[PDB]
Amino acid sequence: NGVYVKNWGTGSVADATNVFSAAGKVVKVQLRRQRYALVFFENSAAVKKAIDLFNEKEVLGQTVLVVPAKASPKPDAHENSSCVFVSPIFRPSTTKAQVMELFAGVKVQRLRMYRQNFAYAYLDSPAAAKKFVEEKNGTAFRGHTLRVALSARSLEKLRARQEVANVVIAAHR
Amino acid sequence: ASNRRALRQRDHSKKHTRKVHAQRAEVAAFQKK
RNA sequence: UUCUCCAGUGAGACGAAAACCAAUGCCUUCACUGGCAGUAACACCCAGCUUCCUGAACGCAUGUCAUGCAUGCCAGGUUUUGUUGGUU
Repeated sequence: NGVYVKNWGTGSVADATNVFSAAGKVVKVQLRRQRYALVFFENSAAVKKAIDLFNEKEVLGQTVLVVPAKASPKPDAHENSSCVFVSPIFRPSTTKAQVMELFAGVKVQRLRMYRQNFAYAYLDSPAAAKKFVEEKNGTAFRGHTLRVALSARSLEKLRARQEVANVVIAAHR
Repeated sequence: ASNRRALRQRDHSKKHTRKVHAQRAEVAAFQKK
């Protein structure tokens, strides 16, 4: 609703800062919960305004992530099911067998979109060091720079959605 | 552009939370029926 | 009458319901394999330049190559068939 702010410090005078902050544009405080401030600090949730709250504040003394949820940092960024995306690749300049096994691999291996590029490697390796080696500023496949990084997608998730999808298709009719 | 995505998201979230679901209920009846 | 690729509506660099056909998407398999669950557009480098009944946190879900720090929390009170072109 408004802004769940997490970081300083540890170690904080979170409460003191919050009390001072009241005043517009800001109103409603309290120091909570896991980490370390929520202030509302309306209205789009997370929030649009919160970008400012980075350097504004500290003083004191670091600072800042904000979120609205989920908000462990682990699921969305760190891991997750060790999905990768490989970019650039191109549909009529590759075959489904070509890029597949050259990147481990995979399975499951579905190129998008056309656009073009951004092709899920639904991977196994797991994905930790694979990113570091195929991003690289190289190695050039098939002539482009080749940038490979993380997702933040999948695995079994998509599979479950296929199962409910499958029974819905057979049922309709 | 951010305002135009916000309305894309919105207008098609309400197609999910209505038009998809209520239809799914019907079709999910026929399996047991 | 430029060279780099994979099978010609080819690309890359450089100088209000529904279905028949082709393309193309998405899902699924391994394979254009089977098929409409999903849903602004895009051939990278800029992924948006109150009656009546059902029911009750700052985190759950949608979404995460995201400054998506973005939406979502009430059922009653000639279009469709995924999409465009062709056909019925």
